Amino acid sequence: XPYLVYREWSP
Amino acid sequence: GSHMNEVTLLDSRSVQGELGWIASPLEGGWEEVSIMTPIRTYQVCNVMEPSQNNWLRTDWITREGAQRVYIEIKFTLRDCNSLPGVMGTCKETFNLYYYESDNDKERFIRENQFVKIDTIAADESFTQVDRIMKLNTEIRDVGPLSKKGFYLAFQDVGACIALVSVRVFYKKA
Ligand SMILES: [Cl-]
Repeated sequence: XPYLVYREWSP
Repeated sequence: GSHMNEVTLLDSRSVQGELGWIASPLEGGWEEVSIMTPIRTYQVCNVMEPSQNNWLRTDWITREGAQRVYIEIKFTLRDCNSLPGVMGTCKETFNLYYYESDNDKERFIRENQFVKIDTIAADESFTQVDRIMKLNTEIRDVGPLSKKGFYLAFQDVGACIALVSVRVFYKKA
């Protein structure tokens, strides 16, 4: 249950 | 530093280098996130939930004839300062493991069979690839190797990490 995801970081 | 004197054993960015990775737990821990020239990354960010121990391992990698292999990891993460309101146990590192095996289809490697190479952290060295991603680069080596091949593993214990690429090679004589 990823708090942030790096793609920049987003919820 | 060129392919003329290094033999690649694993390149996560290549066609057959993406298939074979196993996440433990299968879901809720390390999860694939494509990022794009699409790149298959593995990420985990359970900074709110307690007692995390998430594992990710490769498939069997032959060492060919190498007595020593080199592991180059490109990644990025979030400092716990960057994330207000996280658990007091927020981590900013992760652990790199390996397990030598003559068998190419191990289906029950435990935490205690894996040997820790080092703790990986976002440090001073990095790389830069419409936009540009700035990613920490770390390289580690292990040896002497003796078995036909080996497995690599990565452990998360409560950090917010994105494994963008993993490269494994050795140096010609
Ligand atoms: Cl990866």
